[PDB]
Amino acid sequence: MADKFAAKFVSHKISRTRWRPVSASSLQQPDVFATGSWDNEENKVCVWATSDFGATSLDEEYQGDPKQLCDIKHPGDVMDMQFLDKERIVTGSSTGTVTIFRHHENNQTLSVNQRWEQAHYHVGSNMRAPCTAIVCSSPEIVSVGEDGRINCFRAESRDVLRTIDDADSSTMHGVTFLRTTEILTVNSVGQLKLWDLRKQGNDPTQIFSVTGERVPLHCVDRHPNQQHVVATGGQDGMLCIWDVRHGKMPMSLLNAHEAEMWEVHFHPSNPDHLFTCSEDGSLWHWDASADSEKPTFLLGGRSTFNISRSSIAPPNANQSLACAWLSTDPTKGQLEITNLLPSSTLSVNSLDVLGQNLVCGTDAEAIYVTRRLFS
Amino acid sequence: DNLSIFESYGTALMEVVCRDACDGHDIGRMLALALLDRIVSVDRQQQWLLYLSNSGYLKVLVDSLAEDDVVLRNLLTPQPPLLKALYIYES
Amino acid sequence: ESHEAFNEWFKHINSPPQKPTLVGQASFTEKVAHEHKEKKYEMDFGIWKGHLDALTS
Amino acid sequence: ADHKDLIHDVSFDFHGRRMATCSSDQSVKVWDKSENGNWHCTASWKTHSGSVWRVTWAHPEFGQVLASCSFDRTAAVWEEIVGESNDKLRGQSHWVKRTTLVDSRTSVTDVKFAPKHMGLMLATCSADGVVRIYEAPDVMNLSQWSLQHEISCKLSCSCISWNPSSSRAHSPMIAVGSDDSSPNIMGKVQIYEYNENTRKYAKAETLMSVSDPVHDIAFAPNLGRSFHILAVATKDVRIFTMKPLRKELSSSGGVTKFEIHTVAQFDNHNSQVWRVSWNITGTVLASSGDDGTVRLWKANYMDNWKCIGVLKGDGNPVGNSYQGF
Amino acid sequence: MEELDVDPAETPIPGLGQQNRHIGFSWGPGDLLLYETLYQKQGNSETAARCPFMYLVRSDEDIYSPVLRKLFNESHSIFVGLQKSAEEASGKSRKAQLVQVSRNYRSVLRACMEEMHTLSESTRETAQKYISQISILSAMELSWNLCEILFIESAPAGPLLILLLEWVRLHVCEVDNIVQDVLRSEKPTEHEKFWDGVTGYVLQGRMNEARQLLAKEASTSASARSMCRVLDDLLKKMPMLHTGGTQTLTEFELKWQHWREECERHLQNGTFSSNVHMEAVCRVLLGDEEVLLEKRDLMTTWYHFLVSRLLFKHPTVKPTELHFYAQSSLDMFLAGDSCPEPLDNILLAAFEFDIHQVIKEFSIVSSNWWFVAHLTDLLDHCQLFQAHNLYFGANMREFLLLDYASGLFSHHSLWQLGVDYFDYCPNLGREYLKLHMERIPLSTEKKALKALRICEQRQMTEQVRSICKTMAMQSLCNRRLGSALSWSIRAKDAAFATLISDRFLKEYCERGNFTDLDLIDNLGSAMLLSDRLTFLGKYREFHRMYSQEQFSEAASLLLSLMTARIAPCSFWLTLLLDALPLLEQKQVIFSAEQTYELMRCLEDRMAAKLESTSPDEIQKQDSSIDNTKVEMLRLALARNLARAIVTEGALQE
Amino acid sequence: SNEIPEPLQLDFFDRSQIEQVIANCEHKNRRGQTVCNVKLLHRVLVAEVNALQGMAAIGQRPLLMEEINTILQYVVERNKLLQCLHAKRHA
Repeated sequence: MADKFAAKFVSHKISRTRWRPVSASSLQQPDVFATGSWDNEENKVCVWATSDFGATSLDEEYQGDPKQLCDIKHPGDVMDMQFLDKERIVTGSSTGTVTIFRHHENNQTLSVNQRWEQAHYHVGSNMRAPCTAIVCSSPEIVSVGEDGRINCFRAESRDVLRTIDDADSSTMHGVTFLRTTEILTVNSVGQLKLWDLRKQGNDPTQIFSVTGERVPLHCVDRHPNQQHVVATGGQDGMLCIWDVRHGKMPMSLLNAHEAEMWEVHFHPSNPDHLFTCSEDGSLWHWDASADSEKPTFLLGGRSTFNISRSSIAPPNANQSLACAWLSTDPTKGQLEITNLLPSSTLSVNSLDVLGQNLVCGTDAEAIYVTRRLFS
Repeated sequence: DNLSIFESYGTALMEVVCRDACDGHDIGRMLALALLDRIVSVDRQQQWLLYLSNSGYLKVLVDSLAEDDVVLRNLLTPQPPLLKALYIYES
Repeated sequence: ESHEAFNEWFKHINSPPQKPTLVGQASFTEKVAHEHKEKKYEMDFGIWKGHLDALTS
Repeated sequence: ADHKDLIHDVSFDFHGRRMATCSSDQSVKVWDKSENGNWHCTASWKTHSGSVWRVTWAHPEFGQVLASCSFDRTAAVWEEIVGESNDKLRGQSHWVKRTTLVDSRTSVTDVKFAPKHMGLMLATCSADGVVRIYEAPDVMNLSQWSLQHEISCKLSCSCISWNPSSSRAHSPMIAVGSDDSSPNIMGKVQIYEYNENTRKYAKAETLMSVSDPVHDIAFAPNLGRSFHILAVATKDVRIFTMKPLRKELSSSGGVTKFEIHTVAQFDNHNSQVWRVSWNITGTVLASSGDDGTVRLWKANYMDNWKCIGVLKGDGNPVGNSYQGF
Repeated sequence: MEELDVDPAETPIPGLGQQNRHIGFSWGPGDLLLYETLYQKQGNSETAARCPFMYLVRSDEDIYSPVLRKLFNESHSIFVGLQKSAEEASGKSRKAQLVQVSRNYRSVLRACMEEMHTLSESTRETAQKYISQISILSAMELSWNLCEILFIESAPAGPLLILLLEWVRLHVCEVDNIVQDVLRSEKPTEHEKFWDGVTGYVLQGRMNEARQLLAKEASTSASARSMCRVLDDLLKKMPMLHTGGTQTLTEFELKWQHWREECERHLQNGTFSSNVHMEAVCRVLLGDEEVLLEKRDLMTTWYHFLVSRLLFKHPTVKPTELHFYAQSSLDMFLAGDSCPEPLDNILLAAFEFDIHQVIKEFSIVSSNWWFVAHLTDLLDHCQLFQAHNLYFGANMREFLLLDYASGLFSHHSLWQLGVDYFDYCPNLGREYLKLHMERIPLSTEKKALKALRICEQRQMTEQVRSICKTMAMQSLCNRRLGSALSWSIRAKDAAFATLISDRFLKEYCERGNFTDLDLIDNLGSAMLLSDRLTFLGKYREFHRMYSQEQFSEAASLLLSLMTARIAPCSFWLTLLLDALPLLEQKQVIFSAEQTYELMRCLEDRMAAKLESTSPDEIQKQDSSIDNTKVEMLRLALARNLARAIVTEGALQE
Repeated sequence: SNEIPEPLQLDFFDRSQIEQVIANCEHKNRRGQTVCNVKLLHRVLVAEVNALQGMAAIGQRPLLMEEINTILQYVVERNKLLQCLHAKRHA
């Protein structure tokens, strides 16, 4: 059952649907994905395979219905995850258990490759906290929790390989990599804090905040083309454009949306594409990095579209753009917004794009997969 | 009627004619100037004057008279170059 | 509305049906490519025929 | 004991993450740069019986493979065999001498792999004035070598070097400088290119104006430039420009029209200039002499090559600077 | 443009004058690694688990300084904006972009110096390095505005001089501190530096505050009150520009001369004289070189000397006389025991207006090339040249882009920038990108992915092939079989496909199970590119179609694959083995001819297997009992052949 | 007319890369234009397609051949639309 999108009803509250990485790979597009269930009776991690719509060469056709290959119990809820490789998945648990599973495309089962039954406790009272955010950078894995501590693990380690402690408890929302050795997080108050993974100890290494326009920040990602460029989604729906590797003050604050920003991700095979979800259930397609190809309808800032080369025009004096660092108002940083879909189902909480392929999960226990209108 | 069609063409057409008269070629400059003169001799609506005033073409044109001065100062010397510069200044 | 529907239906029916597209193969790879072609043809003919029959009904 | 008395050769991996030292101590030490820093002796073992002359490494695009040569008339090929792989635990990686090409009755004078883009070959030169050219027909066996070629150099081999190929019509070549220092032999470097027409090497060039015992030769990276550049460190500093004019379509490897030019000449070392090394683009020069001094070189707005720095190994280097004119 | 001879690119090591060892190095992608080797002497090494010392020799040290990476990041960002603009327009629009981006860069600059001042105030040991960086960057900004004004705007006389004074003041804030120190004194009027601060204000074009202080002086001193009133009146009637639709320099110099005459007449009348300060001021107003040179303290700089000389004798200056005046200013401000300075020569060359020598000078002085590249691209937009280039190779731009980019490449994130630098190299950045992406030691697959898309945008197939092969081999070394599979299908090399397909075949022999079966089922038409995968796919196909009992198509596929003669010797084993259920057919619909070709190929492969073992022998351990199975199976076959033929003959009834 | 050629839909090939090679390899013919000859074209094609791989293409060698031929008629009809133009101009 698909219209412009694979619609899969699994009757399980969808928490995680991430491609067992196949985009930018082989001569075959993604068709294998890993699923993590939340608030379902069997809190579980599954492998699933989706088939191409219609009938193609030697691929046993199929009009739809992606199928589970294997399932395994995950104690507690299943919140955060990253593919350590195609064959290893890293998952957090509410019980303080962080599990890397070695899953198999050969026999279709998951095996407990590694399990940290204990991790991530705030320093000052040594209270346990759940693993709030996770991001893998092979071989390193960087995790944070609402304790405010940071844990750097390796795939094969059983101990906390590196721990950045803190005496100031902070509830974060999302994490990303500034460099190979640098991590950044959003904070539930609109703060972006930086720590050196090679410098350890209590109290945040550095804290920075949105200036003038202040909303709590719920998501962060480094831009693929520029990791120093960082995007953060917030509670209001305001978007901040950053050029940050040591920065403190945002150089673009644009009040875009009026609903909380769950997640926005860069298209990996097209970082000029960005995909955006909202709490109401609506979705948005962005086609721009520092330019404009789509329009935008509620974004702040100045300027739309781009000037063309070749001069056939009256003799004009045109001025270069102003010093954006001299102001704290919505200005350039345009990345466009297109309402390809207003709310259609229950609140969408997770979306992902790998290559020209997109997947997302809703509170309707439904998975929606798209492949066009951006490819 | 044709004045109405001119103004229907509006900014783009007279943009074209202004650029062609300012940087075009001598013969084409004469053609454009004659066209403009006969059109203006019957125009009573002055869209052309308004637009050329708005666009600052007068500014670049008057600043081009500084180049006219220098070229004519060259022309006053013995064995002057060809009369095309004189024709340009005349136009 | 009936005339509009008749025109749509008539253009659709006068559209020739989908073709399986096979010419006698001499190599195994040719049979395999035929396999591909019949996959495509079976989807395309099925969808086109379903819409055709909806229209005519 | 080992490597603590003298270093006979030091070799690095491609792109640079690993190092190794071989000495006259008959043992080899292999060192690995952790990407977190610091150099760690990762293994060491005996490979031959003479003073281990050189080690050269097969491409990482071709495995962690070492090729070592000495005063042994023989050349050993060691492979890194991984104990355990595939997730949990990595077993002790071990060195298996794949085969020793024993083709020598004199000093084994150089060993060097080929560029990979035509396929990877291996060339070994001996003090016999002979070079041997093997390729692996087997793309799966690491002990297989078929000897495609041998050239009798008529001059005792000292240094050999591959010709970079980056064109759909370029066929590779070999330059050879000879440690011979007899003052009656004129031209110590010879040039042999694979004449494709005969499907075998034909001598492309031999260059006069050479009489010194050759210690180092350095090719230009091919790039889009048709012309090529050579640097020579024997006892002097020589640099040559070689423009390909045109070649006979059937005798290309036999006859070559090179506009050959003694373009840069620096005798400033005052000793046996052992070595020349170039930028990764082959655009900055480092030259080493027998006096423990190294000179650094840039070519100017007019391509003119100049000593941009002097470092003493027998003294303290000249100071650093960023304020000239 | 002259010869450029320099010295080593790293700190000399005293231990080299202490030990006399040989030195070795390593060409990295952006660093040269230096180490101590034992030659020129023997014995006494340091190798047990560590190097004696490894040095990361780097001519581009500036990238390893803390705030400087901020500089360089924001620099290339503005660079991106600049080139996005620079391909589209020319003339007045180009000028406006250039001027305002000049302010953008200088804004980032003094921002940087602000944070680095906060650095220097906090740390005193590194305060010296911070001071040196402040000085060099301040010189960068000064020459930056200088070249901006005198080319990027190239404004006529008039606003030229106002901007000259503004730029002088922006670098000279001594006057405010002097005035504050004067206000500190209990008696401001009696202060020696009180009049010096007044002169500072009048030099800075601050006549309003100058007259404010002169009012206090006039109120304090009854005799000097008339003097101050006359001076204030003169400063109020400063001649200015005269524009009746176009600014007139003629009336300008005429009224300035008349003003000079009026000052002289005031002094002669005595309402502007009789005081040492007022007489000195009038002499300076008329232009008095020895008084200025005595006041060399309040100027402190020969460019301020030059601007004062022009302001007070030649307010309308031309480039034809700027050089004369600069020469005079330099000579008179260096006539003392003051030796020249490199920046003094830099400014002299800048006033000489020789692009070649000045680019030479900044190439020498600049430890790195962001500044020289920026000024270069700006003057390129300005089009000052006559089609000049390096004549050493490519243009200056490509040179600086390469060096700067390689320096960046030294760093695990900074590599990306060179891509964007060479996004404007028409024919060469491709190959530089090559060179460097075979200098990189890839260990991060995501970085590999970014490089993958980078190559995607310009369709470099061959680099993709190389990198995919290398990473597939890394995967197989880690026994990451599926990952190597992925890299291989990216590489489109069916050789490796078949090679690891043999892994699949023999592991299937060993374990009896389909491996990556999910990957196998859905590969598409690429099967027709690899026979071993062709085998595996047809094998799974058969397992299925038999499992649902389509024996006719089973036989079709089998006959096709045998007459394809697929699979190696140890696997024509299985090819033979496959016929068993067809033997098991207790009811058949196949034609007599079908049975013919079936059995035909059966013994055909039989003889072929006899010879594949050895061309006259067999040596495989399986064959003997397998041969026994051969006899029993052909027994069953022939009996069923009688059965099939009697059925078919009765089928004709 | 205002006719235009049918786009090529090359499956083994990257049309950008083919047209790059075409622009690089076209030569001045004796009709007054820089165009590569059909023979040179086709065997350059065969050479370049053979330059890489060769495992199972053996069976697809037909498809290679018809696609080469089809690109041949593409350039043929490009020429066919071309020659008319100049004699149109003369007429």
